[PDB]
Amino acid sequence: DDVPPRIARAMENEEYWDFDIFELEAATHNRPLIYLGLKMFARFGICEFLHCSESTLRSWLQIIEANYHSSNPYHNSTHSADVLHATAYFLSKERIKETLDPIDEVAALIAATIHDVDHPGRTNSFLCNAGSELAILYNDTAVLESHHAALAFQLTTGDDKCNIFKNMERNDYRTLRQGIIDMVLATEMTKHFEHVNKFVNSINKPLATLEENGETDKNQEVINTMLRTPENRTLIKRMLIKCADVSNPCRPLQYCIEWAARISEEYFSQTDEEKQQGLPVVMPVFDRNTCSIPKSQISFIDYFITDMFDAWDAFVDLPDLMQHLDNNFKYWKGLDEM
Ligand SMILES: CC(C)Cn1c(=O)n(C)c(=O)c2nc[nH]c21
Ligand SMILES: [Mg+2]
Ligand SMILES: [Zn+2]
Repeated sequence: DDVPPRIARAMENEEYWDFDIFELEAATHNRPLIYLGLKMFARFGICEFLHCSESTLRSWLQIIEANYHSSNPYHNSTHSADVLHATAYFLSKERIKETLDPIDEVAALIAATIHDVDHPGRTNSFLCNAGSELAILYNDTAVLESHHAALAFQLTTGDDKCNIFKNMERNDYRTLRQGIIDMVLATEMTKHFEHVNKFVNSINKPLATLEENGETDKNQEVINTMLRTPENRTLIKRMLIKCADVSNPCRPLQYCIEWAARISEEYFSQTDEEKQQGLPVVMPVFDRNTCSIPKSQISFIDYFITDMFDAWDAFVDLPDLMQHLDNNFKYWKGLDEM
């Protein structure tokens, strides 16, 4: 409701892919998540679905945001707000609206918001090599992701004023909780190819086969019937959050560059600490004294981004993202100059 002018302007056209997330960051003084969250959640009528107070929502968003470390160059609440923005953009797509149920939407927007809560700016392999308490707690398995999901629920249901799930019927909540957990866990990168390949084999290939029969009468019905099964909506949701999570390369050039600087600095920090403690260095390439950020981005894009967005774009139709990805890939290439 009552929001300072500058912040109101910063939340300009959050519906467009081109969005100045850094101006929101500055305007909100490192509190972009509560502002974009409230607006996004309202535009999607989430409390009206969970039966919560716009006041209980604020308390929730506030506690989740506070548990994102501002000190992290990359994994701070701004990254979360950015992922939330990409998620809403995807949910707003015809293909997605025509495939997911409102409860999947709720799961996605919430998953995006909490997916990295309390991230320490270190990778899972680092926590394991160090014997960090979280690594011991989670038996060196999907350490951070399990933690984001768990801590999130502990903060939410641990206080009546934060519990945006308080007024839900056990069954509905139970299903929403499982969906949220599934999406957060799906962000662990070691499972990257498993998730993308399943999406390609169960969504893109079968759909191309049906779309060969043209776009006639019952044809479409057969298509919509197949895409809406619980199994497929799950694979679609996993793909959606994964793509929102690493969508930086598909953003306007200025933003793309900033995101690359932030994540790189976070990785360099870790490398300096690993060698300092004599711990095994996991990202030998990510050393601030040896690593070329543009070349690293190129490799990153070729390895994870290209094929994954290829598949996502074929299913949802995202020319804007693909054009940005091409332009940015060319920029990093153009910076060679040598
Ligand atoms: C290898 C990948 C899982 C981690 N990773 C990376 O290496 N670079 C360079 C990124 O920009 C990036 N953004 C998210 N994850 C990233
Ligand atoms: Mg994560
Ligand atoms: Zn993330």
